[PDB]
Amino acid sequence: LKRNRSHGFRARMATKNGRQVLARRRAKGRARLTV
Amino acid sequence: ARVKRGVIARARHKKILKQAKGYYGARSRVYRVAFQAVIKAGQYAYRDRRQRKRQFRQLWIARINAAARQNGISYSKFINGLKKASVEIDRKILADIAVFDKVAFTALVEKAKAALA
Amino acid sequence: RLNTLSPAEGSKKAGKRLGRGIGSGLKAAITAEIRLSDLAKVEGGVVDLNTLKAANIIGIQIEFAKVILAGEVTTPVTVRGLRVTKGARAAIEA
Amino acid sequence: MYAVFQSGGKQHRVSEGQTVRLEKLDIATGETVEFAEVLMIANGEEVKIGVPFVDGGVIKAEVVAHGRGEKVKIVKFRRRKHYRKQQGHRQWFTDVKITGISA
Amino acid sequence: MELVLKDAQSALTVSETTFGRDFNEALVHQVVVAYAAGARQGTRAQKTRAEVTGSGKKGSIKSPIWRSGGVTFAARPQDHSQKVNKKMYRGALKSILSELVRQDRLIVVEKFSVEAPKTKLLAQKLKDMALEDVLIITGELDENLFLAARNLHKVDVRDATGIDPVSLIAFDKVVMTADAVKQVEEMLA
Amino acid sequence: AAKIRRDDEVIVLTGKDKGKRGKVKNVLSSGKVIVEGINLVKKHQKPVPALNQPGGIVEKEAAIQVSNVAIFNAATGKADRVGFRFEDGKKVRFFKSNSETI
Amino acid sequence: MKTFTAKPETVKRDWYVVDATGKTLGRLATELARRLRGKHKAEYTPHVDTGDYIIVLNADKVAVTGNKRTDKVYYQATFEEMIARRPERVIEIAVKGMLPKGPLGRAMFRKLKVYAGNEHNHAAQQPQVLDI
Amino acid sequence: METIAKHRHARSSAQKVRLVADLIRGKKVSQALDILTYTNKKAAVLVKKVLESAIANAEHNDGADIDDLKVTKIFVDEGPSMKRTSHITVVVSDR
Amino acid sequence: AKTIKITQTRSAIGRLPKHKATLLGLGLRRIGHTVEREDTPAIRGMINAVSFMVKVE
Amino acid sequence: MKAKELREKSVEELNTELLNLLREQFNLRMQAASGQLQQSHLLKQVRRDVARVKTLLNEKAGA
RNA sequence: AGCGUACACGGUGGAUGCCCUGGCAGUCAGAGGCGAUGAAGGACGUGCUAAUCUGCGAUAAGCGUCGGUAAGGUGAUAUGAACCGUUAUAACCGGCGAUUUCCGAAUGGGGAAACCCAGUGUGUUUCGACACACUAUCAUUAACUGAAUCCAUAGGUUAAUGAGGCGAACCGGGGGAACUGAAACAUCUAAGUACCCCGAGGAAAAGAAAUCAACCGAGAUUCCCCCAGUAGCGGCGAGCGAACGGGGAGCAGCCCAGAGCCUGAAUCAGUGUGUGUGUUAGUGGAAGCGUCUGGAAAGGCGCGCGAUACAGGGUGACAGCCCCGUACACAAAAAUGCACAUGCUGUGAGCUCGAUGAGUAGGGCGGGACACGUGGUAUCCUGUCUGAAUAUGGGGGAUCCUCCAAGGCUAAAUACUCCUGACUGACCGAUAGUGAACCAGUACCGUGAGGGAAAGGCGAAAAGAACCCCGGCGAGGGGAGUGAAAAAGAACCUGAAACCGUGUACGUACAAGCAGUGGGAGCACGCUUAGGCGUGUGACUGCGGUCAGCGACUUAUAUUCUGUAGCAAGGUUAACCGAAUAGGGGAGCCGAAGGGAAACCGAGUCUUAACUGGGCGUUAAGUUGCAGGGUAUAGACCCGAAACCCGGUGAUCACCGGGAGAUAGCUGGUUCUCCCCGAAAGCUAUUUAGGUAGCGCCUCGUGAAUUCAUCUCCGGGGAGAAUGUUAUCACGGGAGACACACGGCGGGUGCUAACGUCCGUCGUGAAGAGGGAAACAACCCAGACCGCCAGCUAAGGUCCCAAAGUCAUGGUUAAGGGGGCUAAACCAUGCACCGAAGCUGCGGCAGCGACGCUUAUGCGUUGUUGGGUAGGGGAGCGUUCUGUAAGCCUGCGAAGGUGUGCUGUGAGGCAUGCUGGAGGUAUCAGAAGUGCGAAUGCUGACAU
Repeated sequence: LKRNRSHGFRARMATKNGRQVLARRRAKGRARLTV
Repeated sequence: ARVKRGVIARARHKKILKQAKGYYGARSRVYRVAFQAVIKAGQYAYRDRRQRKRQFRQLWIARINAAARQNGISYSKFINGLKKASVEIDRKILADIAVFDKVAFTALVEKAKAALA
Repeated sequence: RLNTLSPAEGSKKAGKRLGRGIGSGLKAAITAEIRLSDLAKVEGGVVDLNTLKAANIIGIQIEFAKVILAGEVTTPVTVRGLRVTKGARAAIEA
Repeated sequence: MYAVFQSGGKQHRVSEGQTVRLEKLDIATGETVEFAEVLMIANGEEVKIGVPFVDGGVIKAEVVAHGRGEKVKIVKFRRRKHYRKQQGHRQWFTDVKITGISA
Repeated sequence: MELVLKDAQSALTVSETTFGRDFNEALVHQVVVAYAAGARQGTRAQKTRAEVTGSGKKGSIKSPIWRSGGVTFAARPQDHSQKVNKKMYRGALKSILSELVRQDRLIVVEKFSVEAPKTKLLAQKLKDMALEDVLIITGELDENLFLAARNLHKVDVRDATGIDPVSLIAFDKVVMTADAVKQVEEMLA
Repeated sequence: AAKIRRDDEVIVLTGKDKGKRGKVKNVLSSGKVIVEGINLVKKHQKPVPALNQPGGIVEKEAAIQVSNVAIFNAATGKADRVGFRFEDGKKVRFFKSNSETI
Repeated sequence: MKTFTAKPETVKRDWYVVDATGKTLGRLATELARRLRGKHKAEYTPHVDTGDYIIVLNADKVAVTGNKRTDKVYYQATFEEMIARRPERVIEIAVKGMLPKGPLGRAMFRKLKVYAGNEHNHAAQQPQVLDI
Repeated sequence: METIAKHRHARSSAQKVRLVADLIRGKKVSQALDILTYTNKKAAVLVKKVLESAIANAEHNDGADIDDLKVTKIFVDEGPSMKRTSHITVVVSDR
Repeated sequence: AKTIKITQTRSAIGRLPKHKATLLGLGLRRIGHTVEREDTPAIRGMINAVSFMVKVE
Repeated sequence: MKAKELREKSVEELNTELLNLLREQFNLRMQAASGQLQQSHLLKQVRRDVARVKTLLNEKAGA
């Protein structure tokens, strides 16, 4: 549960920098955005 | 205008190797040493094209001297007699007649002795 | 006949490509000058402070000009009322 | 019967019939040249050169064809300076058949 | 000089400096080369070592020596157009016309037209004149002739104002109508 | 529309059967067609006791390009191309060479 | 044509007999080496053993002038004891001294046959007499 | 006549199979079989199987006279890597 | 007048530039070459300058 | 079939849809899994008919 | 027993050749947003399904209506089962709709994304559950409630609207570095660059003078070419950079300021009708046969036909006439953009007077921040008061010149492409092009941001090997059969090298250091009818990590020179228009006149008061394109650091992306042939020791007095003969060297030794091969254009090793590289001989001068020259692509692979055997991703 509590989708989406990271992931087109 | 260098490079390597056959393994198969072996063989051939004249001159002189000694005259005295007898026969022909027919060489040496004095 | 066409000898050079192989080697602003050819025949080129800009011979805003001579004299142009160099009276009148 | 004659600066001892190799000589293929120079004639009692350039001996020979020798690759370059210079050489030659030897 | 009309045996007066000047080989070659180079569409590009996707300096992967790396001197889209002086162009056209006149590759006719836009009529007309690969230059372009000649690959049709140095060379024979001859004479001065 | 339809007498213009007539069985969606006895293949079917195995070598009919078959008309005995023409209400095929409606 | 080359298959060699009594070691050995090498014959060829077999008799009769009887040393004995025990060894070493180094040189040297007594088992070969 | 039989992509080292193949090259099949029978080397089984297959192919595809068959050309070639596999080849012919 | 004969005898590789210039003036551009010369004191001095490598006859 | 039942009222559309679904879907799914029903035509046919009825029954009565 | 060599036959290998459903770079048009009526992107399902792509969403490869089309169809892999339809309800295409699970701004609460858990209202009910809507925040409007505070408000509730998030560039605004370079801090550049945040846009911003200029005058904003890389700024250094004006694309100026006169007047935006023109499906659409090869014809051969269609693609090899197509002519139930006349709602044609923007400028008073600190110091605001008239007045630069602010708006030309359709390419063709032609941002690596690959081809058609046999009911293989081919078998076009094997012929087993080269027997195969001939090996003898691919002086802007072409005292266009490589455009730039400090003069010109000073020019032609040799700036021929900053991810014990192709210094590498000439490591001043500016040597082109060198005489430079291809000097382009070593001679210093020092003579090597002294760059002879199984010689030698005198005429000598020599040693003489790549003899090639045929070559010759490092000059070979080229070769056999022969001084070229099975390309020109043997180079394979 440690991995999800920090790198999980909700935790990443919570902060603006995580939103930017997810946007970059979407732009690149990776199969899995978070895990 | 991209050009692939494969064809010309392979042709050049094949041409270089075609004249390096029989060089004890690597020097006949590895290009990096085959080229050096070919160059060295060429240089040795260039030197030997000249050394051949020296070697054959020495062999002819030895044969002429050996034939003359059978007739009781040394090579230097035989050459002196031929020169003073106005004989233009070359050493190659002298050696050839000496090794083929002895009567001709006996006549040569007798004539050389006659004009020696 | 596009095949036959070819340039003159020495026109195009290959251009050396070094690094390939071993055997391949490697008051002033308003001052101007008038020449005899200038205003030689401009259909009304009478010497004057005007009718010189229109002919488009020297500048646009030029207002002062001389009669300096540089060879090629073939017109008996008469100069009066404008500056004339001391040496200009020999060839202009000839 | 073998005759010794010089044509291109080197003497050749040639027996009757057998063809011999000589330098290039400006003579037509059909023409039959006479070698006015003879240095020896061989018989039961061979006649020696009483005087150089025996005038009494003349060799008759006919040229069959000209040509070039085997290709020779010469590397004038030396000293091992990582340079390649393989020039080619093919010396001109003429094969001549000799018929008739005069003593 | 005088050009035989081939139909009325009437000569056409044309300036010697236009249809009779000496053939300047170098000028014509330069003009045709410039015309060919002007048609180039230099649309190409390669990725330099700073454009190939990647990152890091663990030397660098994007170096030209490395596989899948950038090109050492990657090209960029460039314009190959070459300036040609008006005087040089006119001189080249005059020289080409004079050479065509000398080699009898140029013929003049009264009027060249067909009744209807039918390729069969044009083919028959060219056959009657023993013409297979020709450039017909005219004045006011005729719709019928233009439509008829469009399909025939060997035959081309154009107006006097649309002639080019390459066109007058690549085609075996040129048929300039009298009106076209006058128009070209005026254009070349 | 389609120039070749079911049960149309055709002649194979090219491809090992120049002149052999036939009758079209079906037309494939990829542009090929199957005709009666023009292309015979000797398929070596894998045996299967069930599913009604034909047995041994199956001498069956292969598919050929539609471009290699031309409609055959008994009026002249030679294959000729077929175009489309509008009737009063419908569209019908007709050969060339005097436009004889099919 | 090409200069004649001796064929080892058809080399003609004739036996010879040489007596060493009253002859200098150096000069006799030099003559022997010249005869073994085949240089005397007109058919001499550097790469072919065209010489002839030679038999040396009375090796103990070797004569050398000067004080060489003590100076000479072969391998650390002295010349006197060696001539007393094995006269043939002196001649053998001398002749070896005048021949090329290599398998051909050894082959040529093997032809020489040196003995102290006049009698020899090779008389069945009709060895010719040679003078020096 | 000449009968071929080969095994491709064998799971064995080329040198190991060659060690066994050299023991029968130029030998008669009648003795080759019983020589390979008692050989304890692993490649012996593979070589024996290939030789038996060659003999069977000669039998079915030829008339008779299996006794006189001789091992003429037997060789092992290097094969594709992943432990380099080996291609064994045996040729049996009466003459 | 009387014409003298001069023939180069020895090489000139290991010689001073003055000797080489003298040989060039004498016309001896190759060893063994035989050339004619006139009878003047200049020729005498030229021969005297280099005599260990030339012969006069 | 597609349009003949368009004129049918909403109540009978409801009843026929209920019958078709609750009977055919269950029966086909059960027999389709028990090894029976060698033919799959009915499986698609019933689903398509149910979809067609579903498209009606909303605009006809205003949903 | 192994090893080496050559040939034949095989395996891993996947280079090379041919091909494209993939990319790269651009042109022309559309469009520039999507979403709480639930976006971008995902999870799970859905078919008769074991799996993937695509479609779709519990109505789940689909549903309803209307049109086109229809005899086939139910999407594909990759088939099968089961089914529908065939003349109008099969299927396919398009318009309009219905359905549209869950996560995701997620929005009823919770949470670990696709999960769990509730309330209210309504329908249904098997009265248990089920089915639909709402239940997050802020802001705004109407209403009801509603404390401080009676009313009223803040707040709550109800009804309605907007935002919440995603997205490539462009626009505005606010933040905002560092490395580095300028002779060196500061300063500037770096750079308002990198990077961060907010906003609407289809474009944005700006847009109409209280502007400039000078007494002539331009007149809105934005953009392009000149002016001009000019004036100017700048430790006048790197570097930064104008304006006026001229030529162009667009050219539109308006409204209110508050009243009056006839009214609602034209125009404007919205709201409907009718036509035309498109978009979203579509219909018609010309004209070939025989023959010969050939698996197959579209190829050759003969004769016909269409062409407003010879653009293109497929079809058993290359198709105008086989098919789809193209030109052309037509087509719309429905939705939709544009252009019109039309009923209607709102700003309302035109004239007059006002007004001309007021608590405003100005006056200040004190600050801060604009890099700008009072420094040369300009600028925004107030915490704060005052405050002027309305053209007769005010602002800016006493006269004079221009405008009427403190109110507002304004399309046009202008920047970019996330996306849509067409087209094009001297762009690439699987180690290229994108990282990705294939199930790629996948496998895989890291907890994380992030990093990130390898991998194409059977065949025309699977006709994908029935059947038999070995084997374990395997893997694999041998037959049979299909196929033109199985030398196409699913590891499937072509199939090279390294590497590993079998057979044949030859040679060879103690440590040499080379396994090469000249001679050369022997052995096996073919000649030849013998001549010692070719191939394979090489006893003996003189001399003496690998393979294939990729990878490096390119491009842009200025300046100088050379060759070449047009015009010529003229040359020449840029932007732009354009019938678009034509023509127009002379705005603009260079030159024709220089001298002179400026001034001034002028084919003449100055200094001093003028020169007994020397002028500087004309008489030499400049300009515009093309190609090339240099220089400078950009990354600058290619590869190779530590460090600093910014934005993020982890503190489970710093890392990822970007500035950045950073910046230094110093190594390493730089790929085809031939010919001619051919260096240097030395000197002067500076010396911020970085070097610099010159001198000096080399080469090429031009000019020059016949210049210079050697020898003689005369005088302490002058004259005279011949020889030297001007070897002499000047000009211009381009170089290299700029740390030289050794040694004889004359030295200073000194062991009166020097390889410590720098000089003039120099010779050797660098950059010169060969002979001799055993070898040995420094000792002597001697400068290799090529071939010859020719001769004569120099230094040195003549007993053997080892070619040549045990030579002769007289003496001395007992000392003893190898044996040894009593002369086979030393001192002299003579005749000889050996002795090099020196010289000569024959043949052959190339450069440079003169004389006579030809005036480009080709000849009688004449002669001469031809070692070469760095460097300069000249002439050529090779590969991709473009025009020539719809021409030519080519299925009777292309490209490629592999042998042979011929040919060229060589780079290379031609023919042909086998394999290969469809492309290649002559001649002449044009453009290069153009030539590999190393860069601890990279990729794959093979070794160890």
